[PDB]
Amino acid sequence: HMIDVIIAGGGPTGLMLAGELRLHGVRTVVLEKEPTPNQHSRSRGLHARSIEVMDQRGLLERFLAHGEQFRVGGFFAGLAAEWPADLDTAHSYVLAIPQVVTERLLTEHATELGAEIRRGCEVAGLDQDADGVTAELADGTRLRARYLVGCDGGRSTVRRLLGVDFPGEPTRVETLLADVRIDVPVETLTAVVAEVRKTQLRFGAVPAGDGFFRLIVPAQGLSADRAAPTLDELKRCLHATAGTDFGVHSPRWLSRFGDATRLAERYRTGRVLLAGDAAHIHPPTGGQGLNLGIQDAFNLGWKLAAAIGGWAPPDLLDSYHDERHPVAAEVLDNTRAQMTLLSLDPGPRAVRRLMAELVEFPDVNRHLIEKITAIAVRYDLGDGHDLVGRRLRDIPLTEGRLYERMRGGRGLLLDRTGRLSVSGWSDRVDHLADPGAALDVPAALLRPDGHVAWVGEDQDDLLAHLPRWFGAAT
Amino acid sequence: HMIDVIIAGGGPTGLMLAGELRLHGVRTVVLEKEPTPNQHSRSRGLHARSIEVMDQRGLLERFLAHGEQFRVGGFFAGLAAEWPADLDTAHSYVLAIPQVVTERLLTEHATELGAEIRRGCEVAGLDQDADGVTAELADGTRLRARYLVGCDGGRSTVRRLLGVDFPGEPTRVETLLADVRIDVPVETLTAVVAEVRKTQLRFGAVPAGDGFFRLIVPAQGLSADRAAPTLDELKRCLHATAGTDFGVHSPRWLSRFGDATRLAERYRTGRVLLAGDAAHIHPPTGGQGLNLGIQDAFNLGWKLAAAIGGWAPPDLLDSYHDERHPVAAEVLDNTRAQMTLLSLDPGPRAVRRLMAELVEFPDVNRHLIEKITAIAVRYDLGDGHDLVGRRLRDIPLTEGRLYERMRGGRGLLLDRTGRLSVSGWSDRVDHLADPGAALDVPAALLRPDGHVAWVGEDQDDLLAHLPRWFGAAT
Ligand SMILES: Cc1cc2nc3c(=O)[nH]c(=O)nc-3n(C[C@H](O)[C@H](O)[C@H](O)COP(=O)(O)OP(=O)(O)OC[C@H]3O[C@@H](n4cnc5c(N)ncnc54)[C@H](O)[C@@H]3O)c2cc1C
Ligand SMILES: Cc1cc2nc3c(=O)[nH]c(=O)nc-3n(C[C@H](O)[C@H](O)[C@H](O)COP(=O)(O)OP(=O)(O)OC[C@H]3O[C@@H](n4cnc5c(N)ncnc54)[C@H](O)[C@@H]3O)c2cc1C
Repeated sequence: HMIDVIIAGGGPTGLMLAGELRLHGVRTVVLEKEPTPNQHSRSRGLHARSIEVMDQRGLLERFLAHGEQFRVGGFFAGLAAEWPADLDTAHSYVLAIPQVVTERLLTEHATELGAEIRRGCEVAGLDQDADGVTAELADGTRLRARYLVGCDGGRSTVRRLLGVDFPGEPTRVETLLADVRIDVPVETLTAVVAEVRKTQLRFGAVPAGDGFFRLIVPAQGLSADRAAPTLDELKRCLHATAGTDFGVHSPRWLSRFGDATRLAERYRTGRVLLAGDAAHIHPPTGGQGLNLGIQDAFNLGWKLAAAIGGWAPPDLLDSYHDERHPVAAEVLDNTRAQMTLLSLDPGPRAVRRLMAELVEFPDVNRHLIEKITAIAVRYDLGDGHDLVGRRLRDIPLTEGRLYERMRGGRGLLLDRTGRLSVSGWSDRVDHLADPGAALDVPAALLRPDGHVAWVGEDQDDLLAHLPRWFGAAT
Repeated sequence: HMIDVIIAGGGPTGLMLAGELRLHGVRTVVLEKEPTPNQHSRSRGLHARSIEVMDQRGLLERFLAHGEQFRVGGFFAGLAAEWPADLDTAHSYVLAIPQVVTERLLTEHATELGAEIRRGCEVAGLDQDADGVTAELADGTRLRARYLVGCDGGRSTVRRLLGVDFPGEPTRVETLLADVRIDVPVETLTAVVAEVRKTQLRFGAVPAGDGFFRLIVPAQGLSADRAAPTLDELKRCLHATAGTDFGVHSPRWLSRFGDATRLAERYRTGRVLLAGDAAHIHPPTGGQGLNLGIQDAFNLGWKLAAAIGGWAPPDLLDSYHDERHPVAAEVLDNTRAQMTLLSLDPGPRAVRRLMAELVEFPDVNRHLIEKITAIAVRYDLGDGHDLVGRRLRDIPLTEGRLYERMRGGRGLLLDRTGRLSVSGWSDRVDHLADPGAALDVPAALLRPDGHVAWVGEDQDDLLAHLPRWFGAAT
């Protein structure tokens, strides 16, 4: 019938959201401005919680088929350190996979599930009322739906049109990124990079396989125009930072970015929501935007589908803002911390030497990696038990593993007591009755995003907790 | 006969040095510029390694009689945190004692041991040759000795006259200190301080008992003259930082200081040495200068006495620079780290929030406190064994404790094997033959400063190690 949800923007956030909505029959149209997929790959991989999320939906096998697992140092502000031996996840690794391939994989999955991706379609305006949202496209055509989600990136058109304030710290430091060929061998390049880095940690060089290299080099001041830089400006900035320009020539990508950290004041404005870079910006350098955007979509999907299905309780959609807005605030702040630790100044450099001492302690190294990989996220769901609000890691069952049972994106009561029941909610919550499950609690109610809503062994207590995330008994 | 050592400056460094030299019969003259002891107290106490040092020389009882032990939070960059439960010392506390009382106690001890303190005597010039040093005093009188130690503070006359370069980071931030009366009650003062501190961590207020308060408040810019500030400038800086000047009036101390960190390039220039603030400056805010200066004197004393006694091996005096110059470098750097963690800027403030998370880990809290209390100092004495180069904490003996045997300031072989011997060195090294001593090594050779020179059980190995710190067998 009518479109249920329109998603502005077909990046990883919107695509992951499209997939989550299609698990529940939601008619979903992604409006993506560009007529062909973008080929400039941003992130080089995925962290554990994103890896876990893919596995909960059955996508990890294809992700591992298109990537390489590794466990090396340096993921927090570039501080080299052994991989934490006791990270609290069954997916304790980093998945090296270009974001272009991540976007392809999410596009194929969204399409195979029946999301309608429309390329060449730019949202230019919106008009919402009590029953839905009309998106106005740049060619004058109009689309109606029940909800509209702005997943349209850091310069979100939806955010601007809503007037949602974007407070934070403005850009004070700019950085250039170029994918260019060089007139010197690779060995010369990497030797100079290793040397410059001892002074200037913001400089970096990563080969792509085809003789192109990705160069990251500080800009000279801020720019008046905030536009893309020219090859000559790249040479100016390379000369100042490294002494040589390595004969950079024939760019295939020239870009600029700032260290601004901004956070949308409201993730929800009536029937219109924001997710991903549309809801928060922060530097690509030490940022986590790809993971953060995917996990915004993972938080919002089942809740918005519940709204469409008619069973969402009255505060459910608002729990999206209430849970994900604090998470982004902490990512933004921790990324500011990391940028400082990369600074040239003698003060920050002294702090960096201290941090290097501290990361030799396993519980520091574990603390920093669990933070940035997002496995440590805890929503405040108002209970004392430590598990409540955290995502439950994958655990062995009698046969199989917990994440194998989550592919429908529904709720899950993991019950070892042999006694509890979610009858009245079975259409929304499965009953995983397995006393051999390797979890040292009597039972735990898991929301569709894997976050623990409740731990206990009393049926009446279980019943009192169900309506909050799963609505009324039917 | 002739003066053996002249000490320029009668601060805690020079006084502690005077005491260490008098343990060995060294004729010692302290030339102190001021005619009467200074009554402005700087440090408010002593940290564990300084406490340990006093106990090794039998002074702890009088220090504890004039001070209060406490174990609270906040000693590293003001980060509140429980006292580390497993600090690796028998003296695991902080000793609150005004530095004026510390200076009195060290003066009485130096005098009771026969050091000659001469007040009103300002070193103005020096002339050294192959056999000694002549100090020229500001009134034209001249004094000859074998060695001269500049313990004359951060603007050392001896350092300047030697031409020893003082490299480091210059002052970029100034701070005011005032001991003043206020026109508001104490409760009003502390409430405003608690509030301002949430923004500006460099602000502080500490009562003295007599209705005077010590105020620490950022200066406005740098000063052209670098002189003492006026009451009006204090009001200007208080108004800018806290909104009110609390009716400050009738100062009894007005002062300014900068955050410069400088380190003398050579602790020794022929027969002239530097110790304490004469060899290194760094901010009083997060600094450790009182402890650091006392422990410089503790390193130099027995070595300089060995030179006077005629048995010092050829490199012994140079080991003073080689051991204490790296220690000061790390104190200076760690103090820069702490100053950054107190900064107003959003970057440093983000790093501070991270550090607050990390200090909740016991091994972080222990690491930071053991660093600043100096118990973690390890000289590179070229051995693999972890104890070698570290000071040995106080340990129970069969009866009594190790530090009770160190009051002569001589070497000590702690021997549990029942077999070793320092015969040939007995005048310089005592033999503590106690198999019940609570140390899980066969034996350890301790230098007169308590630092472990050697761990083993083989007599021939013990013999090969003695000459390095104790000279030739007699
Ligand atoms: C150089 C670089 C390196 C990075 N490295 C990492 C990393 O290592 N780890 C990490 O976690 N993150 C990293 N990131 C961040 C990550 O790339 C972004 O956070 C991620 O792309 C966010 O996805 P998104 O779907 O929210 O938004 P985007 O990918 O920006 O996509 C939004 C989509 O909206 C479309 N669009 C825009 N306006 C409209 C409109 N009006 N109508 C319709 N469609 C519209 C755009 O065409 C685009 O396809 C990096 C980013 C960069 C630039
Ligand atoms: C406000 C403040 C707070 C501090 N708080 C702490 C703290 O909490 N913890 C800590 O560890 N440290 C602290 N310190 C640092 C500590 O006070 C100094 O490091 C300590 O005084 C160093 O002692 P010193 O003997 O080397 O030098 P100084 O105490 O400076 O003494 C040198 C002496 O030389 C004399 N003199 C100078 N020139 C001559 C000359 N030409 N001839 C003869 N005599 C001369 C001076 O009169 C003086 O008595 C603080 C310092 C200040 C100012």
